[PDB]
Amino acid sequence: LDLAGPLLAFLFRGMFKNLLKEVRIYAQKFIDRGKDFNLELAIKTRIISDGLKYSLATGNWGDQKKAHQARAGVSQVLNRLTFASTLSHLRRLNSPIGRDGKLAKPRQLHNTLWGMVCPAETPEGHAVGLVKNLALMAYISVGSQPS
Amino acid sequence: IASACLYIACRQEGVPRTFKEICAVSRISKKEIGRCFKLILKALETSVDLITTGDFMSRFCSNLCLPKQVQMAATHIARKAVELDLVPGRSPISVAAAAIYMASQASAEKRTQKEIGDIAGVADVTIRQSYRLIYPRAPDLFPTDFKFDTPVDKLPQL
Amino acid sequence: TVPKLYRSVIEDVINDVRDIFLDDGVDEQVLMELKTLWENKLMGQVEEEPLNSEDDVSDEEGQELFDTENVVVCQYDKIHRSKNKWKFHLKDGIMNLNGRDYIFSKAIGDAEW
Amino acid sequence: SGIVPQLQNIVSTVNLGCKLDLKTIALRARNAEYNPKRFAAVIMRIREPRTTALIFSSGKMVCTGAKSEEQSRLAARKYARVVQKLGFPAKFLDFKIQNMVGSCDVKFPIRLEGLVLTHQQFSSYEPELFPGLIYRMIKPRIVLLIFVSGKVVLTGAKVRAEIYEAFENIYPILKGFRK
Amino acid sequence: FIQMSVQRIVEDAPPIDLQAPPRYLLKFEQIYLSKPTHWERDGAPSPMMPNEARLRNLTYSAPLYVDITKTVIKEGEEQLQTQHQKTFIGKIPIMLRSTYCLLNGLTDRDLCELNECPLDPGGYFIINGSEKVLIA
Amino acid sequence: TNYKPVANHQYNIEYERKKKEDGKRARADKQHVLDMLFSAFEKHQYYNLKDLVDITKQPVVYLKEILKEIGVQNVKGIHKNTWELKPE
Amino acid sequence: MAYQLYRNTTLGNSLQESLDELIQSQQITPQLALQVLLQFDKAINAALAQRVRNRVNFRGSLNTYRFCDNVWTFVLNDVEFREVTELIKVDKVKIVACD
Amino acid sequence: GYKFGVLAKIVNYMKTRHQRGDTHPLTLDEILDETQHLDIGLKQKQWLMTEALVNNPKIEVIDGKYAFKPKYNVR
Repeated sequence: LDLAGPLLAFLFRGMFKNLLKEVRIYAQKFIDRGKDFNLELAIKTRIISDGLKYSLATGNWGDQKKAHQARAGVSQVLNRLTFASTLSHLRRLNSPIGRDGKLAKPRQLHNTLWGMVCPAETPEGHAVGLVKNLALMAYISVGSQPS
Repeated sequence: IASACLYIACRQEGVPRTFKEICAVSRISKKEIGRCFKLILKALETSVDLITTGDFMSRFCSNLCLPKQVQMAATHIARKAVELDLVPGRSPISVAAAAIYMASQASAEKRTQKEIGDIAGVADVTIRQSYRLIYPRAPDLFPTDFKFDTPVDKLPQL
Repeated sequence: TVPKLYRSVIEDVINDVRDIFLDDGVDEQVLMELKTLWENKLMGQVEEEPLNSEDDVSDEEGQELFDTENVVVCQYDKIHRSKNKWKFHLKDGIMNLNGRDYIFSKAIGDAEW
Repeated sequence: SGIVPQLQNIVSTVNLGCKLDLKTIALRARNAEYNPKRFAAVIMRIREPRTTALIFSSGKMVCTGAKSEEQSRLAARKYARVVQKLGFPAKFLDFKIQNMVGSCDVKFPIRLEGLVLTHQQFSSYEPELFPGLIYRMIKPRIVLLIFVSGKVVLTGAKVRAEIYEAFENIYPILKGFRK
Repeated sequence: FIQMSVQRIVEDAPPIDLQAPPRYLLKFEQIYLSKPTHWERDGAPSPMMPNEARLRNLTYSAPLYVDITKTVIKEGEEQLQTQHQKTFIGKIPIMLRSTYCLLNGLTDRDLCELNECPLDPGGYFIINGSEKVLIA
Repeated sequence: TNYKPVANHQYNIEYERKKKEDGKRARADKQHVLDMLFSAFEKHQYYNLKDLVDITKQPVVYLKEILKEIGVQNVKGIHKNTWELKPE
Repeated sequence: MAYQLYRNTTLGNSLQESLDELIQSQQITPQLALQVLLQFDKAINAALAQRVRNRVNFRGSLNTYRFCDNVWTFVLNDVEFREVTELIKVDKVKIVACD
Repeated sequence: GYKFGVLAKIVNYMKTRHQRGDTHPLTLDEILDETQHLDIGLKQKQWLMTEALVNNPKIEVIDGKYAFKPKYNVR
């Protein structure tokens, strides 16, 4: 399960690579001109700022120009209709279909979901079995170094 | 052209940024920014209201981490100095820096001349000149309802 | 001091010209004879086309012709003038004052024109 | 008004009508300095008129520093005669005064803020770029630098009458903005 | 993410090497995050409350700074190493009621003072005033 | 402390000072320029305009006029059309 | 084919006179004399740049100046040379400078 | 430099000489003296005599000497 953290890191590495490439280009221009370059002017803050903001605002992941392959629906407006709805939305799980989903149907309630995913909560319609919700005591590991 | 347009936009929106502030974000020097500023004004047949000392007090004090009372005292000091003509011909930024220095030295949060010059874009020498000009009238410049951590009579002399 | 500098210069000169003499194939005794002789010798105008309306608008022109006075040779690092005064920032150089030879490393000068 | 601007600098241009060798002029002239890397002209200076002339290989010369029209013309003639003595067929053709600069004091402080507020269409007051106020007179094409100390500098005039007229026009405004 | 992943990403990013022949090297070592801040029209920074962000349609973002070391070599047996401390590089949206959120460690009474529901679980982002939840 | 106000950037002022100290290239005599060009021709058959400008240290326009007077440019199908110092 | 500054001095004049004497005696060819002069100029330039580490000052009145081929030809009048050890007075001096 | 930096000055000096109106031919050594190439290579002398001064379309061989070719040029 890719939670907010890993997803944000996935965005951050692309945007940071863009930042480093931008500073490289600016410094290359100035160095080729023969004059030293200013680091503060070389750094483009809008890269990271607008990248993360746009990804969270629109639910599209990857650069804006790369919306063709950008995953959609990861970021959604929090449901504030009731407190239970807010909690369910904050504990919601998504199962993208993609190519992998085609090979095996993930809509069915697998035996392994016991204690991890609620067996009853699932939207009715085209999303049956694809959108899931954590069990109350279900916990997702945040990860640590195996050193 | 873009840097000068940004400066003009700030002036027109009423939150001016000094030419040095714009240069700090633009690769274009302040001299060229001013040249393009005058050229843009001529081309557009427009005008920008003259900057005042209070136009930079909020930004300077916030960047200096000075309390709201110190910011108010600095604004009052600068406005009163301009009204009394204690600093004729001095740049508004220099006057604001000197007033901020006076208020900071009179308050618990004391900021050095180097710090104020760094944030305000004004040399410590210029701040010293303006502060020397306004120092004799410190009790008159300070707001009436101001609490002095350091008494006005004991303000730094230089 | 100045004679010692001159002798060191002589040593440097002979060492520098040794290779040139060997290359051009001239006998080395020429250098010895050269040093001997070198030491011995030392020790309403409506119509304005004509410009003749003014006469004697120049000073004596032989100042550089004579050049018999003291001469200073040097290298200049920065020479600047501000509306009245010429400031000279000259590095190592030599001077010939009243026959005496003077050598300096750094000098500073201010003159009025 | 009782105050007359005093001409501080006069710039004039003349044509000698002959191509010149800048290197030869630099080598032979008494006070000439030539630096093609720095500037393409030859800078010569004379004391009694106290003027500096730039001489171009095309034969045109620009004299500056003269405090009067007569002094400017005399200095230009002196430079042309020096060039002629250097062996060139220098002449004195179409001598003209390109710019005149004058200075004066109103003997009272001036409120530049009020002046610029009232004459925004002609006044540019940017203390950051320059402490003085730049007033662009329209009827005479004269640029005036007005200072809080009261000093007024007029420039861009082609004739002395222009300087005097510009100062006469500007004086009542400064009087109204007296501090 | 904020505490470890961002710093690891910055550290693992290869140093920037440039050649003219003067050589320039840029290395990013330390990452700093300030509390969510909003800049007024005059440019005065001030802490940005989540309720203020929701009301004014702001993004609950924290400024991001990185320590940068630049070393320049000019083939003259001299090396110049200058460090820019806390160079601004962007702003990271902040998940509410997280360790880097202003509503971190605040008691229920403090949240009520800030007009925040103590029962509010947080865990979302305010982007242009919209509470956005990241679906796993 | 970021983007602090500054009249001019350190790199910009340093580059401006270097350019001022170096000064603009002067127009040397045609004989000297031609001698330098012919002497350098021996090192390599062909030269690029920019590299030849660097070698001769002359204005671009003046050098182009001198090069047009004697030499020509040949179209090469490998990189681009380049100047050949041989007049014929 | 060098800077050729110190040739017009007492030292350079003595060297040139000696070279002329040998040429008159047919002991050295003019090419050899020119090569010797070039080597001497290089050696004296290096010696002045290396072994001279003394500072002096001077004041005076400027009478003429010229600048051609990056050569200054100042002509000063009533020049007083001041040094930590000695002071000299000269009526007129010509300063030839290069860089 | 060597074999290339000397002949060009010969050609240029001859071209300048013609403009003065001197149609009289000039010898190889005579041109060398005024072109300051008296130290030219021994084999460069014969190379110029045999190839450069005959193949060029601006060199006229007259009574054993060399003169410019204004006849071919339109005057």
